[PDB]
Amino acid sequence: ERVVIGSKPFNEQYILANMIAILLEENGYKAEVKEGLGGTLVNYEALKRNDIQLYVEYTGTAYNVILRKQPPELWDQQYIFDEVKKGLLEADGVVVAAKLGFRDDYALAVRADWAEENGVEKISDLAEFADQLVFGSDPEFASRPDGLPQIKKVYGFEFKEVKQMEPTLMYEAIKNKQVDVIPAYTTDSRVDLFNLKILEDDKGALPPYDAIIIVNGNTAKDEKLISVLKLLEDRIDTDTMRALNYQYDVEKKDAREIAMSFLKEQGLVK
Repeated sequence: ERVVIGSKPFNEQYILANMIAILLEENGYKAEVKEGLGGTLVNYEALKRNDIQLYVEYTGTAYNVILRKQPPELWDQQYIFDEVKKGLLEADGVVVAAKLGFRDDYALAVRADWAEENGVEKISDLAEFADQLVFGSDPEFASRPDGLPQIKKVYGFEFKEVKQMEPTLMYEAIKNKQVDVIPAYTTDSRVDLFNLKILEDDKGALPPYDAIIIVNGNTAKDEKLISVLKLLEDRIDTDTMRALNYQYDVEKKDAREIAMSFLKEQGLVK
């Protein structure tokens, strides 16, 4: 019957899940979006359970949070993709249906004037100031293996204080000085708007986060359903995701409207 689509609680997740729901519905499936079902592992366990049949995950997240693989020497796009696609399949029967075409990385962002004034443009530079800095995390970055724990492993420091909040509130919080550092999402143009400087990950702590549609094993045997999903393969580059996200967060357009209008524009619907 219905193909239920999971989502983590932020812009592109609501947009992409809705975009997949409209496509599936144009091709004769009933679809339902569970917006903001929970974080990565709540969604992944839902997926395993078949409470949802697919959602949009990221290679680095799959690699580190879901599969708990050990970080390699150097992060390599293709290596992480292949290890994720093999590891999801072999471990849980989960299938990468599609690579959407964009990357949505975690990247440490500070207020741009603050880093102008203090001579800071890499993460290893934050070491001198970390004990003075308030980190405003999204719901996951603080505790997950590739987050603050990885910053401590590689860079050797931790922050004065850590606050946790919904992902979309990070941007306001660092604009309004309630926090001083955030794990910004690189597909969020509020990084440019609010005059933040994403810092260089100079020791290569963080993996690439390439966006993928993942589908549970049983849903993936439906070859039609998979071919509908592949209509989105390499269809949204990073710039396009940023612009679509901009529409949602800044211009406050509805997620579904954004998705439908993208899909009309691409010749995929109507």
